[PDB]
Amino acid sequence: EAYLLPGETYTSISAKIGDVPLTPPLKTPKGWLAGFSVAFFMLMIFFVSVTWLFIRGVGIWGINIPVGWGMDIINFVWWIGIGHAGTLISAILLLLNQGWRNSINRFAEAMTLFAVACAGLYPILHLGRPWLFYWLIPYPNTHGMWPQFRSALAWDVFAISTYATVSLVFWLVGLIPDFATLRDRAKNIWVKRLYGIAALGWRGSARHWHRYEMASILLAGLSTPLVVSVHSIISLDFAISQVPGWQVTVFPPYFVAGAVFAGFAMVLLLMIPVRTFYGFENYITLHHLDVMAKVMLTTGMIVVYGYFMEVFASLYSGNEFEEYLLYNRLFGPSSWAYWGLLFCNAVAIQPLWFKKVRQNIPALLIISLIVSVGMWLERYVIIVISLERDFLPSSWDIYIPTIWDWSLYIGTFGLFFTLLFLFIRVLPMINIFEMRLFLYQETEKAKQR
Amino acid sequence: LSRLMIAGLMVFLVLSLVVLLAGRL
Amino acid sequence: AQIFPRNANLLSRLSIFALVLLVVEGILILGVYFRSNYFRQVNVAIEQPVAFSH
Amino acid sequence: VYGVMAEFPTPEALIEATRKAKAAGYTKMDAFSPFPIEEVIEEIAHGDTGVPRLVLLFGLIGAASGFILQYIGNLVDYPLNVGGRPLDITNWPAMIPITFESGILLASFAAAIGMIVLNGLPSPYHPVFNVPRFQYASQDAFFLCIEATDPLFDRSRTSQFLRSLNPMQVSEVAY
Amino acid sequence: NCHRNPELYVRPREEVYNMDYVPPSNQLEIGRQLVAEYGIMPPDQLTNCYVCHR
Amino acid sequence: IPQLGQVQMLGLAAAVIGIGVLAAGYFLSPTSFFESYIYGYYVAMTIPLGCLGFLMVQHLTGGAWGVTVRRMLEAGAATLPIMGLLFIPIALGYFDTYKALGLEHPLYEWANPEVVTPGGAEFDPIIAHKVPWLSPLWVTARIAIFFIIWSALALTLRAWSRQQDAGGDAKKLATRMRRLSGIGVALFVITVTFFSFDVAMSLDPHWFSTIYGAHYMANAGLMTLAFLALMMSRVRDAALFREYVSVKPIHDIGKLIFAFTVLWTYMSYGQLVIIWSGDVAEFTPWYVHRTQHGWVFVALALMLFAFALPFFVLLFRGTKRNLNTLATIAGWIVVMRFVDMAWIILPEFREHLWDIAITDVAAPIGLIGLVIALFAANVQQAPLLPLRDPNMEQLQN
Amino acid sequence: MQPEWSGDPEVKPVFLAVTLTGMVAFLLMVWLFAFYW
Ligand SMILES: CCCCCCCCCCCCCCC(=O)OC(COC(=O)CCCCCCCCCCCC(C)C)COC(=O)CCCCCCCCCCCC(C)C
Ligand SMILES: CCCCCCCCCCCCCCC(=O)OC[C@H](COP(=O)(O)OCCN)OC(=O)CCCCCCCCCCCCCC
Ligand SMILES: CCCCCCCCCCCCCCCC(=O)OC[C@H](COP(=O)(O)OCCN)OC(=O)CCCCCCCCCCCCC
Ligand code: HEC
Ligand SMILES: CCCCCCCc1cc(O)c2ccccc2[n+]1[O-]
Repeated sequence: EAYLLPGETYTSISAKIGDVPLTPPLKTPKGWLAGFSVAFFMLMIFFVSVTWLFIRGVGIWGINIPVGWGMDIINFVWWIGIGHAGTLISAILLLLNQGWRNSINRFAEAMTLFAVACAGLYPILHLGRPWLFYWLIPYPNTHGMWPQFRSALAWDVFAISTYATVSLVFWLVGLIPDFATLRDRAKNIWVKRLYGIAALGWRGSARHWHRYEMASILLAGLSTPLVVSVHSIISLDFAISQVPGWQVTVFPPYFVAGAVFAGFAMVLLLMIPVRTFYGFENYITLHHLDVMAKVMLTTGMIVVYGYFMEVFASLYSGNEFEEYLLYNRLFGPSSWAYWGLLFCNAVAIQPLWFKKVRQNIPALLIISLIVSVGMWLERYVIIVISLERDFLPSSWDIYIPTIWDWSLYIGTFGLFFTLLFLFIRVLPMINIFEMRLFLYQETEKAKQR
Repeated sequence: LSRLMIAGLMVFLVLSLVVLLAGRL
Repeated sequence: AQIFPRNANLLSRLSIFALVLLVVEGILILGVYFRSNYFRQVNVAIEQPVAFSH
Repeated sequence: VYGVMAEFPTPEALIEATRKAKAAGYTKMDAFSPFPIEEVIEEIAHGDTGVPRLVLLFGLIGAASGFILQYIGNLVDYPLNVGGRPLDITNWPAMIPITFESGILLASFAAAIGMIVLNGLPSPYHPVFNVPRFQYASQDAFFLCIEATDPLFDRSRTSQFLRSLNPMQVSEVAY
Repeated sequence: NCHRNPELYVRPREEVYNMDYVPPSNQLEIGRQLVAEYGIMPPDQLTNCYVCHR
Repeated sequence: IPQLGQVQMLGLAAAVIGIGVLAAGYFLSPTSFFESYIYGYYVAMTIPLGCLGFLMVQHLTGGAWGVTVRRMLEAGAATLPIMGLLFIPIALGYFDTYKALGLEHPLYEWANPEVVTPGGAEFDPIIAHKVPWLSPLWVTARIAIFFIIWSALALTLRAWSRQQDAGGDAKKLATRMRRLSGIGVALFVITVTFFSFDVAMSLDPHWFSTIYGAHYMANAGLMTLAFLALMMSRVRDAALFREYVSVKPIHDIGKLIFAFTVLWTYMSYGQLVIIWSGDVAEFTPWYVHRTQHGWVFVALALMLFAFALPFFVLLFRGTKRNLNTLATIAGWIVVMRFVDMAWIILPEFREHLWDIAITDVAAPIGLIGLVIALFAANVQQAPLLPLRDPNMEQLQN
Repeated sequence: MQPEWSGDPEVKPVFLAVTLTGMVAFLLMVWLFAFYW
């Protein structure tokens, strides 16, 4: 297939992308209105859950003395791992010179920013004394105190702050000539200045385009090891511990693979309604869905290899705690998570080898939803089951989540979808430039035969 | 214009010294 | 030139400068308030029910 | 007064006009397009951008500051025994992540702010927007402006040369 | 500050209730002498958390 | 063809020298002959396994660098049956025929009946716990199955490429090797990880690591990428790369080398920080053995010359756009990979930095000379680039 | 290539203004966080 369907011009690309924003608010579609109403209702659920958490304590959740990390940390790793694929499309595909990033990178990087926004509250939300998140930051105080910096949560402070900041910076840099296009295409004189001050007078200059391309290349070549280091550090906040399910040394590439897996699951699950509800079949194509499912299949195979590595470590070790970790995962009180994980991450990916299933849209939607559920189950298996049964059998208990961490999860879903619907209202879903540049590159390829 | 930067820096410095003196008030 | 006036470049540069200075001034105001003698009750004659004279 | 620019319908005509203007000896010229033509930059903006030197400098500054902050804070300013871990350069693991993240942060700040400053982007009001057809310069229109800082510049002769390049429209752009 | 550098603030133990006592011109040599004389612990011991907090 | 013959006779001479010095050292220490041969095999397997791995990666993700180095990757990966034939000394080392070959106690710790059987002299219970998995019969069967998989995969990919060059549809005989590469990347990852396990980590069964094997994959990838840079610099005047190959495959190869130098130090540092921060005595003796008796100097040299020097000289655009500078950096990199596999494997035998013999440098140099000669003989049988390929348009840039 | 503002007489005044602002803010933060008490 092709990554750009024939019959497109630069002005047609500019009109077809920038006419979904810049419409008057009275002409807002009812589908957007219904989705934003659902997102705002779940954001009200988020506000109620956060207010009751701050009023009562972190004891409204199911966390206890052996399992001190529960659904809060599961949803933290889940939401922070959603953003890896958007950072991959924005940076690693720019490094690799892959032409399919040009129509998915804006929405995917916006999804990365909103997933990091949802996952950055989770440390502050689970913290137990939430107003002292700044004591983890190295800041000057009258005590002379410092963060330890040997723990992985200080690395998490630096990694999450750097990931959010550099992702927002690279997204705004990728938006600046789109801001120029919206400033040019606007009609009302007062919404010209809304995108004019964000475009900063871009002008499309070829001298400016050289520095822009160099800055985008260097930002991609800094954001690839940035995102690998961020997900390695989020692996390390279990892997530096002595917990038998957590002292596993393949966790940094395993967590990188799991984050890219869940990220492209969410990316496909949000491209497909955007592709079928906006006129983006020429831009987001069946080849785009095919290659995104191919990267899903590859990274899910790496996660299956990580499962095999953990099972091999448990069987190969003579260690009773590794043996009981495998036994507890297979036949424990929380073995439902491991068995559903095996079904949702191993059985459901063997259809993705097949070309017809890879090209099929509802099969891709079902597979992406199953992979998201199974990745939540993976983070449950990593955290909760390993914390449930530990070295001393007297300190064994079961983790039962309450209604309040589920309500907080539904609320962060609503916050993510509220931010996404605001993004698709006021900003283009796909990059106006670099897709007309993609059209020019495909025209040059056709001229070169 | 660098002169407006210098004037804004002077205003910021004067206001910050007033803030420090009010801290030691 | 189509939308923004002539002084928009100087206004935008001065806006970036004033935003950075405002962030620095806010951090400074927070630090001075948390170290101030009023907040820490330093060098203030705390009144007693008898006004005992050391 | 600022310069003379000409409008072109296709990037191939923009490439040909930028090649013909550079062959006539015109320097200090800029071309405006909705996307990087490249076949114009290699001619009118060839050289070092100045971004990667700043990126390398502030990445080194960030890595050095991220190591020095952890070293001073955990080892010099406040020597604390946590977990039996070393109190010297043997504690070089668990300094690499914050060192690397600080280096990445300041290098990406260098990339962004250095590009924005170095291309002179912080100039929303530009003389080039005085042309009423420059609104389409991000909506499939292509321009090539020969600035007044060129030595062999004349308001009539440059306009005649650009008209001899067979354009769509020549506009004498003002300040 | 005084738990890490007590020699700038230590005094003969017999000049503690004397409000007229001022430290001498040098004070560092006699501060080290009084720290060694009274067996004042190193800053690691004096900067331990459970010295103060509990 | 002249430069291919020059590197072929260079590898033949290096192989003759290495095998001669190794056979001279065998008569003075037949144990250390096989202990150095294990390290030489681990070094010399970094090239053909990495060639098969990037052959499948470039088949899945096409590129100008991929069609530039594709026939070199086929020639490197076609040497894997000869590597299967060369694994036989290690297998005879850990079989029951160790007594007839001068080696006094068997080559691996799980080949000892006194260790893996109860009532023996040593009877290590952890190694006796791994007695079915870490047995000579099971290990030989697993590594032979891995050789069969690698040989069938590489021979099928090379045969399909040669059929595409000779006669047939170029588009139809590209989807077949793309699908074979798609299943072969997963098979290659699990197969190379378990091969690296059973060859290197099975020396000391007291210590296990799950990022091992994939760290060996990054090591082998960096080794064969610098190998590709050196060979690409050697064949730059061959009347096939003068017309169709420009500086953009060189730039892509240098970017891949820089990226996998960063990836190798990532897979080393992740394991190091996990074992260092989680102070468990099941894992810390590895870094104790890799730090004590002068091995901390080799670890610091790996920090300084395998990461800090190529990271800084490969960060510049001009040093990877030039084949001479890329070849010099690639030679320094393959020297540092020799040092890295030394630091990984040789603490399991020598125990001291000053206990390194001349067999420990004779075995990898001679066996990589054999790899050089076999690769040159295989690339002399084919054109250097797939002219009748759909991805030939990527070379036009 | 040369930067955009190359040859402008305001470039070194604005660089001295930015560096003066940075050093004044740095010294003021150092005073507040180290020599204030
Ligand atoms: C255990 C710790 C490991 C340390 C990891 C260090 C990796 C950091 C690399 C950053 C990417 C910059 C490449 C720029 C670029 O795009 O290069 C261009 C050529 O253009 C240029 O001229 C270069 C532009 C400026 C470069 C200066 C960089 C500043 C210094 C970085 C600050 C870090 C600190 C620590 C000094 C073309 O080259 C490429 O595009 C190649 C990109 C390769 C990506 C590497 C992917 C590896 C992923 C693994 C990550 C490992 C974990 C541990 C981080
Ligand atoms: C995901 C976390 C790790 C990311 C590391 C990836 C490496 C990023 C930086 C390396 C850049 C490589 C140079 C650029 C390049 O050659 O790639 C683009 C290439 C060619 O594209 P054309 O220009 O020819 O045009 C084609 C479309 N018009 O496209 C490719 O073929 C991609 C190359 C594949 C990269 C293989 C990396 C795999 C990483 C494996 C990590 C090991 C895992 C161990 C468990
Ligand atoms: C010893 C050597 C190392 C071998 C490493 C093997 C293990 C690594 C996995 C292999 C990665 C290959 C990705 C293949 C996915 C794919 O098929 O996509 C192909 C795309 C585009 O291809 P198109 O358009 O359809 O056709 C081109 C041919 N005409 O190419 C790409 O570049 C996308 C690949 C992006 C890589 C992301 C996956 C990285 C895994 C993450 C985990 C890593 C842990 C650190
Ligand atoms: C210098 C004027 C000091 C200040 C300010 C504070 N402390 Fe102190 N402290 C000081 C000395 C000379 C010593 C003697 C201990 C020794 O071994 O010489 C101490 C010790 C204490 C202790 C005793 C605990 C122990 O010695 O194990 C306590 C509980 C203690 N200091 C508390 C304390 C607190 C809470 C302070 C802040 C208000 C404080 N000290 C300030 C000298 C000085
Ligand atoms: C200002 C940025 C700070 C926000 C991130 C805080 C870091 C942080 C703090 C915690 O207490 C954690 C506990 C479990 C898992 C991750 C954690 N992270 O990442």
